[PDB]
Amino acid sequence: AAAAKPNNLSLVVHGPGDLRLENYPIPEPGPNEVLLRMHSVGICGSDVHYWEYGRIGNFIVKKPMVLGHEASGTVEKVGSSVKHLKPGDRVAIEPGAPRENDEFCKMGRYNLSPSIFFCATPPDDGNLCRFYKHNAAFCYKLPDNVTFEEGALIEPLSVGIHACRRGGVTLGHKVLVCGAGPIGMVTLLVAKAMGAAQVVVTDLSATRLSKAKEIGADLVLQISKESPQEIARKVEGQLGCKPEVTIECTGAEASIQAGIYATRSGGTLVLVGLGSEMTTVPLLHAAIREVDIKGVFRYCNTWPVAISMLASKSVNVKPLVTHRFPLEKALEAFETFKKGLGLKIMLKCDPSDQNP
Amino acid sequence: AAAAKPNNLSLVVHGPGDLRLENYPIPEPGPNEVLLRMHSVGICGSDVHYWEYGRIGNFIVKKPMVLGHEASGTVEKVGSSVKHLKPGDRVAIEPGAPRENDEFCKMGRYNLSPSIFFCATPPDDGNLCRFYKHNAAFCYKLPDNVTFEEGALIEPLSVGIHACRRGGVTLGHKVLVCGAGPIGMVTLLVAKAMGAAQVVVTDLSATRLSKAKEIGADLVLQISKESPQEIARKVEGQLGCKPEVTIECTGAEASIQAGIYATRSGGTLVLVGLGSEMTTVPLLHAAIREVDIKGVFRYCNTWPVAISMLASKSVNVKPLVTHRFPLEKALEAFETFKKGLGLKIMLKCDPSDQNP
Amino acid sequence: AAAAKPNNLSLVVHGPGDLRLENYPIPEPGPNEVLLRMHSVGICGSDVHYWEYGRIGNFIVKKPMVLGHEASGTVEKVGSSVKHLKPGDRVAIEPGAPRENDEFCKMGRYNLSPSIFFCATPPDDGNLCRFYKHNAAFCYKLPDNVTFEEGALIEPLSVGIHACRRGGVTLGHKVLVCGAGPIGMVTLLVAKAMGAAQVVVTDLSATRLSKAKEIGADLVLQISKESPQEIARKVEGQLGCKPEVTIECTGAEASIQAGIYATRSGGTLVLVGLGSEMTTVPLLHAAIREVDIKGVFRYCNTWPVAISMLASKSVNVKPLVTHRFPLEKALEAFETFKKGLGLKIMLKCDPSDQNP
Amino acid sequence: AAAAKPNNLSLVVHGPGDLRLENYPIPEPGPNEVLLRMHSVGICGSDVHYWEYGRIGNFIVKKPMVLGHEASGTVEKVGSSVKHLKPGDRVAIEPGAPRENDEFCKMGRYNLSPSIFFCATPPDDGNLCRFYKHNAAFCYKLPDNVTFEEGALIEPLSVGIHACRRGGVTLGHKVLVCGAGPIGMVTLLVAKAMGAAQVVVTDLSATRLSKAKEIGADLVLQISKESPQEIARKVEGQLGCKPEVTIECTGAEASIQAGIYATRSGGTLVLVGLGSEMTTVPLLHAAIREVDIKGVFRYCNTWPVAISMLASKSVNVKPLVTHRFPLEKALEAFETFKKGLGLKIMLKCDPSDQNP
Ligand SMILES: [Zn+2]
Ligand SMILES: [Zn+2]
Ligand SMILES: [Zn+2]
Ligand SMILES: [Zn+2]
Repeated sequence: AAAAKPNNLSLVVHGPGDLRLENYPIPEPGPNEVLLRMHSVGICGSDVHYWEYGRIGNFIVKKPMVLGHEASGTVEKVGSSVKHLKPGDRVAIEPGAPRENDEFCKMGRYNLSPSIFFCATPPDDGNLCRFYKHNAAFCYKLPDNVTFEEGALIEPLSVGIHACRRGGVTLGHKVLVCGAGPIGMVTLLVAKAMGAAQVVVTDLSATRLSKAKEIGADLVLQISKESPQEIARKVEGQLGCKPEVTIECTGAEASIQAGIYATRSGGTLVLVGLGSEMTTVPLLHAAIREVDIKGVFRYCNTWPVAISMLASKSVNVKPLVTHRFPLEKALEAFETFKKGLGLKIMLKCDPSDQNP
Repeated sequence: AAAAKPNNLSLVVHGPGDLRLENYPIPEPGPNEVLLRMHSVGICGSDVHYWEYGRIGNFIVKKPMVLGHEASGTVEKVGSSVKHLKPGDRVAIEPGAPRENDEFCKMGRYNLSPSIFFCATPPDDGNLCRFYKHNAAFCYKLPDNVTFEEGALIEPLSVGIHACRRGGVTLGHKVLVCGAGPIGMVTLLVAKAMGAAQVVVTDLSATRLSKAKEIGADLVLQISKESPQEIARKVEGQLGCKPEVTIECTGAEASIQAGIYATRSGGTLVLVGLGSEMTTVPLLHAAIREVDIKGVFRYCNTWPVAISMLASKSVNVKPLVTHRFPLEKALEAFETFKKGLGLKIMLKCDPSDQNP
Repeated sequence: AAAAKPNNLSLVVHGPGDLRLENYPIPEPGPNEVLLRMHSVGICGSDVHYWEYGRIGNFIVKKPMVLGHEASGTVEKVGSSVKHLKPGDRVAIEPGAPRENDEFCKMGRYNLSPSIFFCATPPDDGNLCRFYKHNAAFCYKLPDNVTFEEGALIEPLSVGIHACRRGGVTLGHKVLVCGAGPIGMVTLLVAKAMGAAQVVVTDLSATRLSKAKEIGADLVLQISKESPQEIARKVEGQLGCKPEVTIECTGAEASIQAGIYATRSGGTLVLVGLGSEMTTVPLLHAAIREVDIKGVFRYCNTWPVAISMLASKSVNVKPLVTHRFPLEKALEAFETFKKGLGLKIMLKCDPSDQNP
Repeated sequence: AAAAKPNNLSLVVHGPGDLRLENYPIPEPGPNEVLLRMHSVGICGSDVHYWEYGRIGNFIVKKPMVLGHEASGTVEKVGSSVKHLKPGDRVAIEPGAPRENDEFCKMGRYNLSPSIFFCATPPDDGNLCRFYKHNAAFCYKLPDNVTFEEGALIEPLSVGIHACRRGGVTLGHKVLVCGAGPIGMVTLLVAKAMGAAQVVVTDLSATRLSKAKEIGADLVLQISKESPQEIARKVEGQLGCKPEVTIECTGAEASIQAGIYATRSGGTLVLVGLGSEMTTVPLLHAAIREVDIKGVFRYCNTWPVAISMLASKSVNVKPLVTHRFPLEKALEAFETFKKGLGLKIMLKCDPSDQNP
């Protein structure tokens, strides 16, 4: 008989609480695509949320969907039109690839393209599996001194890069980060790398703040039941001034309100967290002091920069990885994520190499 | 006996509903100030509001305050250090003058300076009187082909200039302006002067919209009881697309919500109207499509630009003046403003010249 | 016998002074391309230059090349993947279409993409012919109230739009335009549309300046043998101040030098003309007054905006068309261009419709 | 007899090669000025050049001028209107203080103000003396953990901050710095602090490059007689790509040419060095790839940011000081500067404290 064919075991969400490991066909790359032997894939709240509620806002799972969107792997095969990538190349994968060159792509903000393909956001299948095909322009070669897990960490790191950019974070800035979860952490890492003089991070958990301290947070503030004004007051009390930029990573109404009150006049409040459809905020306060309120939707043009920072050892994201499981233990990985302990959980999809 | 001294009759608000015409001492200009013989002064909701409620937000009249802040006049005397102005110069007066060169002034956003002096905003006396002294750097010479009233209109025009600038209005844009009151009208004139392809104005009053058409509105939409989503749909229906910029001039929650829904992704929603301390809005919607929410606080660096536009006949604000009264008929002018009929009302403070 | 097949008569440059009208095969559109029945094509110095010297700098004609790059036409057929365009649509054609989604395209500056395809720039064939295929994303639908010739004029107009953008031209600006040739003219049109208060245009020809006056130039200055300093002096003498932006459209060294001397501190000097490989300029002068020197290479993201301006009658480019010949009289059209009289010469490729 | 009066020994340049130490009257601070007891003052090519040639470009010493402009000191007395400073405050002095609030100051670019006062640039006296008065808004309080010498180093550091800002240096960038002199070194430190992934420094001296390595240069390239094109090739060869930003610090024509050839398309070439009045450069090359050429004139809005960076230990400029002499040994200090050996030389003006 013929030799055994390769498999494409995949982690699939069928509905709320219905997670399964099942085999999928092996993708065939189009002329401008590459087939990747998946290596490392980190998971975040969006994967867990789809698993728990089968949806996130209007993005709802209407049919079985493969999870995973923060990954790296090895090029297995390339399409006829691919020139910059060859079999064997280690690459980082940017999950958002435009389907059409609309005005948003031409102006340089492809992340806003309405018909964009995005891994693990229904109805687009993610990459928590063995073999995955992706647009070649959105697969970036990893330098030899950058690990697969670092390559996978580029996705969450890019959320922080995009956020700091939109906020205008720069040399000597005093930056406030609301939330010490993984989003706030990468945001902290980026702010410092961009030259922020002081970064103050707030959170409900003293443990998370302790970890924030470990990776660079200049100041931490544990929040309990203080009002938004009191929070802003305490923040300013610690800095000796008002932060020029605030990056809200919790999505909670009270925190958003605190950011408006805390941010220096002419500064920027970036909203990265996702909360309710409606939020009650002191717009009048913001307008009078020209505190801009800018939202963030994923990212654009961050991979090459993230790779340069990692290759030059300008940032250290490794401490963010707290657990790693082989793809086959995906369910245990998700149950672990739910326990709220840790920061970034990594899934190892390549049986031939389970290392970082 | 000696010759009669000049007088300095002033319109003063002593408290809610307490408006009086009384004589004030004649100001003496310091080294970097000039004394102006007031000529034309337009009034707006702010003056009228301080009269009715004795306050606007946290800005409250604690002692009698002279009203007026949109003016022009003639230089009567100059301080020992003034060199760009001499007696007889016709000038436009920018009401906001910084008291100290703090970081806001140095960075170029002096309007945000915390200790800024501003005419007719408690506790700073306005210029609805005969003689007024002001910082010479904030008094701009008017070209011969620009009238005193045009000079006075620079103040309200600058609100529109600052708003369109913050919104990023530029060549070819489709702009939505919520509110056809005087603020919306100047915003309309400025947007067109900046190259906007089409400006659509909304309002509750059919009469105000008709006037909007008269000065350049490409499209108008009268609003009754439609929902924010409906408003957004109607606007897009008329433009054939979503406007890149929305300038909200009413301050109403419903209108602000319509702006978020209507604005094109990656676009900007400018908040010029002043409403409630709190506003319930769909921030999530705005964040997902990166629709920025920028507030505005008066203006900075608009006088020279305004003068060049008027001097070159690039914009015409004359149609905005619907009534003019001599200073002595100030009460009648304020009663007229309440009638809600009309656009801009001008007060003439110089008895020797009541002309435009 | 079968019915007669359509022809694809094309204007081809074989070498210096070797211009021919010959039949080409009829292009077949790929999945993301459209086939256009060419209608109107304007010609400029680059077409004439390739004809005269068979090259422009390093861009050299190594094999017969079809000329033409400023055009519009009617969609004849669409590729399998085209959704936004159907047979019969009248469209404007943007000649520069990227071959790969490199970092320049992702950042929003696709014009800088190294491997970009560009009509009539060797070795890419242009569109002065009957049928031409082009990337569908770069073919824009023309509104009914916009003529084919206006659609073709979008290309040269876009040179002006891009130039004013890079220069930062905005409301109330005083702008200097060196050169009253067709480039300077569209630049003049754009500057005014963006809100420039005064535009001063210089040139060696009094006739060209007279035409500039006809289309909006606020001030004109005929240049003879004056030195760069004297030019700057005269320019400032006319404006009463220094222009915040200078757009050099001749490429001549002396003019570039005058622009540096004339431009206001902190302003911008945009280089649109093409001269020698080397230029001697007073960089020290520019640096001390922070006068930025920015080059321009064609354009990016201008078509939709140009179309909006034309459809709303915000700009009038029609006066630029001074002559029109059918494709078959292409040689006469080129000999006419060489006579230096006129501004824009239009070629009509569709025998069924030779109107504007 | 009465008590001995304090002295105000000053280092004065009377003409080419004529340097003297002589006593000056003690300044009396005006209402918005402060009198400083000078502590640390670093010197640079400008002071040394005024000494050797009695001029720099059009800036010429027409009467004896006190040298020095990179300093810090202690507040000895404050004007009747000063409120943010009191006797005893340790402060950093920003040498450039505007004499009038013109359009340049209002727009936020006060360094361009035509009538600005600037220490040690004829005809304005510098601060290499015992007592010096300055505008209070331009004297910044130093935190306790920042030394006087660090305060004095803010001046040269700000040249680098302004240069990197104008160049747009940001996260992940590959930056080329031409020249390893003190300007190139601070530029290097700032570029890294701003998040540049790799900074490559070029220079004629192998010794200066070794020092560059010591403070953070990722790569160094010694230049001998290669051509500009060759230099550009070598730089790219080492980076593996073209740098997005080039900061030219020598002022040499050949070097400026290399910068144009080396800089990535759409990138920026910042000219910090001062060379000849005229420079022959390949503008065409720069325009075709939209490589912007921006000059710089000192700085604006950098002191507060510099202080925050030093106070947070985000940058370390201490390694720049290679020698320190008391004011009285100024001649020896200037002779040492000519030796070309060393980086930054500090003069100690306060006899009661000669420490860093
Ligand atoms: Zn994620
Ligand atoms: Zn008003
Ligand atoms: Zn052309
Ligand atoms: Zn210096």
